Amino acid sequence: APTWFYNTTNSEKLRELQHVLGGSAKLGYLTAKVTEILDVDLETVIRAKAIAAYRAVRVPVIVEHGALCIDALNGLPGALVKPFWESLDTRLCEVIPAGQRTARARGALCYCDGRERHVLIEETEGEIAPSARGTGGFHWDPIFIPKGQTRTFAEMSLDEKLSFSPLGRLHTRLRTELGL
Amino acid sequence: APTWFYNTTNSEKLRELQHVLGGSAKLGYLTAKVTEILDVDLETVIRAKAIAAYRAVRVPVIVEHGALCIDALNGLPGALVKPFWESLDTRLCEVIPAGQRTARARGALCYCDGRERHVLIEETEGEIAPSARGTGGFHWDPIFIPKGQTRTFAEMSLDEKLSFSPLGRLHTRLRTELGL
Amino acid sequence: TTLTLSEAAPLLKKEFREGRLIPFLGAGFSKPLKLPDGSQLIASLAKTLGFEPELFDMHGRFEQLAEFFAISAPNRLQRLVYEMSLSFDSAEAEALREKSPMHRALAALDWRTIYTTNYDKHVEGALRDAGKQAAVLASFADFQGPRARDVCEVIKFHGTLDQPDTIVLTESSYFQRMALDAPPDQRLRADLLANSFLFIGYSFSDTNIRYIWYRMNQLREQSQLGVKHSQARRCFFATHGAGLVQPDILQQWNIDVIQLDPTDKSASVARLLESIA
Amino acid sequence: TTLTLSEAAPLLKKEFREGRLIPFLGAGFSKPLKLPDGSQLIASLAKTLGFEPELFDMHGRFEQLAEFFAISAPNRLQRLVYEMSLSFDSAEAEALREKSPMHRALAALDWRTIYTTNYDKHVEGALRDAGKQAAVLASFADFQGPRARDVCEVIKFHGTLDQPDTIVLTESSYFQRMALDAPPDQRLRADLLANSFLFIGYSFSDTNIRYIWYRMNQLREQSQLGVKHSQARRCFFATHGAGLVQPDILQQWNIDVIQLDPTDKSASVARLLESIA
Amino acid sequence: TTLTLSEAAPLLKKEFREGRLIPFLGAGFSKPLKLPDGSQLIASLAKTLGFEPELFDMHGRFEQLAEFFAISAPNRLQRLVYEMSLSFDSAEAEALREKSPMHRALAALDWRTIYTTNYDKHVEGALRDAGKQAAVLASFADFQGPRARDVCEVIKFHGTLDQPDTIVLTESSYFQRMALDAPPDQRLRADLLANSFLFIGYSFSDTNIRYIWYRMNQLREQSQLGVKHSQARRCFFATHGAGLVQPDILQQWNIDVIQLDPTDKSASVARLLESIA
Amino acid sequence: TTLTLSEAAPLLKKEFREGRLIPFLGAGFSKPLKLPDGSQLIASLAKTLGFEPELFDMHGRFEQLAEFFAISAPNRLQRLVYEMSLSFDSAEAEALREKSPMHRALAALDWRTIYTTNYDKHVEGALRDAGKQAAVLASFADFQGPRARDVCEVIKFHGTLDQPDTIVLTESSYFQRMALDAPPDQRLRADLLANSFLFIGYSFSDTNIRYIWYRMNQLREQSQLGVKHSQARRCFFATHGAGLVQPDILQQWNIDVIQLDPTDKSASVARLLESIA
Repeated sequence: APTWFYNTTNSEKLRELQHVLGGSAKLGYLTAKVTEILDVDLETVIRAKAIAAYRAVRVPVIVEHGALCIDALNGLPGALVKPFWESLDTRLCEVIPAGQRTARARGALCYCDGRERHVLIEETEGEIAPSARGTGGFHWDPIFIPKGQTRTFAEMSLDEKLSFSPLGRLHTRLRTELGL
Repeated sequence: APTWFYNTTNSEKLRELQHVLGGSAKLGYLTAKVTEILDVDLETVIRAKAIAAYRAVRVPVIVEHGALCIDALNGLPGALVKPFWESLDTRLCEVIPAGQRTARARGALCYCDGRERHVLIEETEGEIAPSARGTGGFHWDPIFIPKGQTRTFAEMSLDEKLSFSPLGRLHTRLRTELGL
Repeated sequence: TTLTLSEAAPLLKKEFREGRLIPFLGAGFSKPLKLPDGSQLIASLAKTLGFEPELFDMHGRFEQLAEFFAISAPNRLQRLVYEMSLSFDSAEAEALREKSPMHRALAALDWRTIYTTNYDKHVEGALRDAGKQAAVLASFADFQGPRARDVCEVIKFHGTLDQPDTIVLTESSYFQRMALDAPPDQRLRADLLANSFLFIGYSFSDTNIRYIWYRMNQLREQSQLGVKHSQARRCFFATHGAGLVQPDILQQWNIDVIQLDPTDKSASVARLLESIA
Repeated sequence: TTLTLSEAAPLLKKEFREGRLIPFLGAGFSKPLKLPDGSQLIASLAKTLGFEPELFDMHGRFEQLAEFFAISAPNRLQRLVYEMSLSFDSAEAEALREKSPMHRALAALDWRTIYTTNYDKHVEGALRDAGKQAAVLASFADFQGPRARDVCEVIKFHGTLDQPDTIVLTESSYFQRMALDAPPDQRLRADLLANSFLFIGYSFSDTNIRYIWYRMNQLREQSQLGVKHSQARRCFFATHGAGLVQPDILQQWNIDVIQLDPTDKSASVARLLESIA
Repeated sequence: TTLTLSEAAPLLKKEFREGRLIPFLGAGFSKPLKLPDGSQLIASLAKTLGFEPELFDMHGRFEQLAEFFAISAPNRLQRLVYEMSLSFDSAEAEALREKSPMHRALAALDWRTIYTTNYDKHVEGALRDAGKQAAVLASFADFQGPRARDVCEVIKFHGTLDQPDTIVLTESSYFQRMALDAPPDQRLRADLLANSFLFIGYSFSDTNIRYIWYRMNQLREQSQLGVKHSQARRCFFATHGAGLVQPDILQQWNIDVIQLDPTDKSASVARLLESIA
Repeated sequence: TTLTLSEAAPLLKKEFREGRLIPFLGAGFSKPLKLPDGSQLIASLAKTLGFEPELFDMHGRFEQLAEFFAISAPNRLQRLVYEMSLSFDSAEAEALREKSPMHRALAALDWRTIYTTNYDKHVEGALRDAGKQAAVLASFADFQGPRARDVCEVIKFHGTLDQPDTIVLTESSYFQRMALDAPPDQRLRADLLANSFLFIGYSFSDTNIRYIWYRMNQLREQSQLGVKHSQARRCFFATHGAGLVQPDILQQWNIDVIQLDPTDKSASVARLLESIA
């Protein structure tokens, strides 16, 4: 039986997790729907999802949230990854000016056993792509190019993305802290 | 004693209301803090504030919400007026391209006696200003110019703004429907 | 302070071999049957009174909104019991009850007494699907009727839909069942002297089963007030999310919490009932 | 089905001239005194057990979290009653009680009996500020003591902070007060036969005062079971938000709801108590 | 047969470097905090029983008058513990405790165990003002709780005001603590085997600390009844007026008397605690 | 809560007819014999140590000043016991004992056991003056010796002057008699199981007989800890000034206070002992 339960609702975030931490016998998987807080700060949102998800499942839970901060939009989208994706799918590479393209992709995990919350945050500095390129990703992976490469996240494979994406360094840190 | 109670938290929205409907003996004023729903659609947000504000005060309540839909941002901020104002005060006139400036300012009232909700929506078509001009308004009134004028909302007086602003036509409709 | 599936399985088996285990089934036991909520049913009946369905739900809890029908429009309360009987006991709910592993694992055991708090017929109908006989006990006329000793007695603790005057659904009816004077309550007063209980399908925030959990413990302590204090049989409560504070409270009410696997709700309850066999 | 301020003022005045009006004061009556929540106090005591304060509040209601201290760390429950006595009865709370118009309008009337459910001393201390004498009644030794007939008797229905073993704050203590066997409960059984009650400072979602509202109505109907049914004195409940369904439920529990002005909470309660004079 | 300040300073320093010095603090240690007497508090509570305050003090000692409240009016004894908690632990007593040189010189040393016989919190609160951690030990639940080895353990020998059932204030409670069966007494039985004690803030006419001084000596002699008699570590008692007969009695109870300067009481105690550093 | 002479006379007579009344005689019983104080005797012995007699009395109580002789000048403590034996048992004290109505009324009754705490021989010598036989019991060798069943056994609870190593007069000897391990203490442990006690000649501020009064009550309650609580025989304490608070404390120690006439001390004690006959 598991000890920690990862709660997610996106079907592609689950497939990338189980590529990395799928073999661990002590990680379970739940799909409870919790009410998402909307805020620009990633530290605020991931710390509030852990209370909202522990109330739903009442087991030691692990939650996840992402962020995309664009200098042209002064930090937007930010943690408001939901209301922009329901309005600008990949047309968000058009609404920002073509002179300054730099941005950071950010991710955050928070695990809560009921007594205390612990937040893990990674970050990748990159720059937004001129047009949507690629299929293999989720939410902005066709329009984000990390620093150093010429290639987006969705143009990469799954092993190549998790060596650059923020959610790849978090899942290695989550293995060693929780002993998964 | 009043029959309808207007719930607001902004201190300048209250001063403009009482300039118009201040003499009515059957309108009270409450400042209960309710949890704001975040969504792009104005019809969704104002219909959800009326449930959230009736639970707080349990009297026949009137709520209010505004919107600013920019064509360049594809209907953004829309009804997300809180997370953009906490990030782009009036620098939002910079982050959109200088070729296409058109936008609509929208407002919505919803009164709920406990049995049924009624939504009133007005709208003003305008275009965003190149720089922030004026002091007399709230949230985007220095950077919004209506169609026909050369002058922003915050450059206008209070009587001039309420003959152009969406919240001015709503308060005249609210008087005749509720008999205030 | 929480048992797992494998830890609680020899504890439940020891109580069952000597015939001292009684299931106490809640609303979560009828969850795989895809029944309507009842709060959805009472909201759609409020359209005739001028309410929007999301607005009528705002004005109180479900038993409080049924209190409003009991005093202001009594023909709509009888309409509510009518269309729960068409919905909770429909032919579609029977077909899901045939294939439900929770209801099959319940009926595979030779119980003597089963308690349930939900109004539908699917606790007895699980026993009829296994070829076993069941006796419904809800009113005084049910206890007076004759039956054999082999038959499992299913006591409807909050009434049955075929006897609509036994239904405990109004808020005032919940308050007057706290005195424990109904015929299902008087049967519970004698069964707590000898038996251990297996509570399945409740939440910790119910506030009605919490009073019953308190009051059972008080009646055990009152039954040994003059004699020396002897150790009672331990009761059990199967949960999918146990939490961190609530299992410690339940220990002092003679109830051990069993953590079931929360990934599949219906399968983990079925593995619990099959480990008793 | 809701009275206003001017409609309920001759109804309350008629009950007061013949000495049959008893206030029943809740936690909302001590709202202008700026007291700590108690749920904030119990969360900060949970830091020594390894809880974050927002995480300890998640695991249940306030009386359920106090149940957890009563059985797992009993020295922290006595710490909670200790630092409520330093906070609820501080010198800063007395200074706000001097200038509070609610407490001045309460003490301007010659009451015979005042009921309250909050633990602090500010119901009696309002009477001492007006130069009047008050008698605190919480335990059996308080009722046995002598006093004059002129003195208003203030019955602490859930205990007093200067007698810490009378405090009703644990969840199990709330459940055993539902049997109505405490000395404040036995005094309530005789006062409902002759008096009308004015409930001030409660919410409709309390679920403890709702049982008391039910049980008072049941004891009035039980007291006239063999004689012809006569009309009882009507009780009252002052509210700032009455809602739309809950005042109709309270009508059948012999309680009329008074809608007060919700713009200023403390002023509208003070205008109610001054209209009785 | 009486040490001075400079003579006792290398004797106390040698016991402190090897961690075998335990302070045993009395009521005179809380003298600069300007607390109420308690005998004044119990006399003003006797006005409700018909006593003048100077007349109620005539009928016995303070623990004997508290015996009278424990058996004839038990709600006034709980009132006494209530208003000592408001007075001894007030915000005005904390502000004097910030600037008291006795409490600063006590907290400047890394003690392992501090004993005190007074009910207030100002021995631990002196350690919290210096940024150090303290663990209050009064009841069985306090000893059972976890703590680090760096934390100084402050044992409340006669109870704490936040745990009112641990208070030793009634005369019958003083008599049953002479058997040494309380959890602070059992901790004292093991600490006298290894440590030397520094008694500060007592008088020679106390008759309760004199029994403790006798009984500690008897337990040291009983612990070496079969082995050869070895020399024990010497205990100490700091006084401002030593007298002429009483220091010779204390020599046979393994206690040396330290004469402090009687011109300023609080300064001479502070010079004693700073000479240990 | 205080008996008079005529009210306590049938209560004492009922205990005496069935042989269950034991006198417990104090220092006030030897008051008409005009004996020296002992505190006057110890002050005059301090002249050889350089003390003025009024100055040596200042430094502590009488048992504390005798502690000083026991450790600093042991030949003066034996001198004190020597010249008390010449003074307390002189021929002038015997002649007053012949004509004392207290000692005649004591010896006119056929007692079985008489306890006394004073060192002189005038309790037995009263019985020898009436032609009755008495057996002095102070040491282990006294209990081992043979005697008849008709003889009244006079137990010297604090020793006798003819056996100087049995004298309880040093403060350390009073503290080690609180453990109740002496042969007079072991006899008291069995006599409190069956008898009622008549305490004559003590004050309320003695603090040694108060521990005995407490400890007798604790040994009665401990002797019925597993069986049902039965009512014990009531003890008695004859006083000339009872006060107002102290008789209520003594009620809970199974002792009723008898108010005697304070105009003549010796006559009112004699009327008490003659009403038993």
